[PDB]
Amino acid sequence: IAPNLSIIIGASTAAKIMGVAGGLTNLSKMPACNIMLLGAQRKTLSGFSSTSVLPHTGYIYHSDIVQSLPPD
Amino acid sequence: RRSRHCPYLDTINRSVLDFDFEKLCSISLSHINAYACLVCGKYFQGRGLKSHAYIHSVQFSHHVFLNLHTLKFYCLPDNYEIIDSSLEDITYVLKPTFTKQQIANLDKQAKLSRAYDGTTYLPGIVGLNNIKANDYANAVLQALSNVPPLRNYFLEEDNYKNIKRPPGDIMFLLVQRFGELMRKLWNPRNFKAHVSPHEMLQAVVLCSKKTFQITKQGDGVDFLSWFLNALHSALGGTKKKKKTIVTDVFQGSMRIFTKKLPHPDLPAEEKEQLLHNDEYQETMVESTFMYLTLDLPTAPLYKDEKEQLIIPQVPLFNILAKFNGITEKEYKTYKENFLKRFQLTKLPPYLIFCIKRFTKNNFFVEKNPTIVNFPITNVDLREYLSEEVQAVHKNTTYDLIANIVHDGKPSEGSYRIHVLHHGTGKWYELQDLQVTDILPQMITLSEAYIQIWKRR
Repeated sequence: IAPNLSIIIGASTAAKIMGVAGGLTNLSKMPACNIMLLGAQRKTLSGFSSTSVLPHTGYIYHSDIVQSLPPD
Repeated sequence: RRSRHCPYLDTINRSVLDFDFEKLCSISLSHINAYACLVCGKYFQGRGLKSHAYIHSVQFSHHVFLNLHTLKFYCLPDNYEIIDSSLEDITYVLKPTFTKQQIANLDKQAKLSRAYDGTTYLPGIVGLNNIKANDYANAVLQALSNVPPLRNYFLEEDNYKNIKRPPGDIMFLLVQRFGELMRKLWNPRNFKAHVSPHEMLQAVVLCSKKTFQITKQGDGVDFLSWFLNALHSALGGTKKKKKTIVTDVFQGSMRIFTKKLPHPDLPAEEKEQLLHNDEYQETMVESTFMYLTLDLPTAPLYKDEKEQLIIPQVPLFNILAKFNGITEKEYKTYKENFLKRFQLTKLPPYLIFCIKRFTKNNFFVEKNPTIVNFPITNVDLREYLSEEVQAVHKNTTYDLIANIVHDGKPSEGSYRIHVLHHGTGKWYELQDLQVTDILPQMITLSEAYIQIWKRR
């Protein structure tokens, strides 16, 4: 379906982002600043700070390559 | 002759009977003819006219007493013997005599032993009472009590009796008290769910020459090694037997290739000529080991770049990479370095591993927190034997039986112990009076200290 996009990131992440976006065409029509927000659950802060929640973080933020970087 | 008609069996209350105490009179502090008042549990001088038992009977109106050395019941105010079958449980609590069939059946025993208080427990896995913060000794003894051959050897008194001992020997007191304490541990009819090792601790202090004190929390490894060597030394005749029970249970044969190393700040030609001088050449030395010391690798000392502050984890095989010709170990002795590489020769039927913690650095002593990852189900050790000695051996598969863990800093730590029940296969973790069932999945998720393995 998406050879280049499967090359860039994990295949599971690619499948999840296309599924949440609605399709390859649906995802390709979305702005880049919106794709990274795909699958960003509104985790509730349990008294902790918003930074602990790590908000505005999507499936791309949890991908293989992104998780292999220091948090900062 | 009015026995079998005592109207005072009702006054007996088994709850207040603590036979773990030393059998000495509560007033005269005398060891001769110890008599316990079943009403109160305190020992007295003995059965006789104008004796401490008589005084207690005529004062507190306690009419039933038990002779500690005789295992027979008497009435002091009337002074007559008691012959009943209902009192036999107290006798077994005081003197648990294990028959051969029941000793063998302990491996296949799978019934939940019920105590008098109602706290149903399991044989062998019985809570040990800490006294003065010396849980290391209790953990070591609990680990040792799980060994089947040692249990068979020590459960029956006459098995380790009928041997010649030196006239001035006090080590036999410790070896004969270990049997008593351990047959109290394996007794399935205890009044209380726990066992007090206080007499054993006192005997350990008496025989150890003030080391391994009740007050001090000594190292588990040193205590285990000293206990094994002492048990081997005590048993046998006046001259040591080549194969004592400890020797055939734990001792194995291992080979050291010791090679002298020249000074590293020497010319290359001079180093080569010194090597050719037959002094810095490899020498083979055979030896007998009670246990294998596992040297944990160096800590990372720095945060992991990706997932910061990760506790180090090492596979068991990397530690097991020792004891073979491929891997050396440059011992940095203060005088000169030694190139010593080990090699296993003859594996013992039961294996003891001691993971070296509490290593003294150049200024103090620190505890290495590196965790070892091992398959609890089974391990293979055939690959760590030389080709000459692999023909004799046929069973090199080992399964974990006992695990010791130290929790906390070396200054103040707690010794917890997991033990595998042979009958059910369940792992039970016991810390002082606390006893809990632990899943085998997170056994390796702890700072393993001493491991006891069975070759099956």
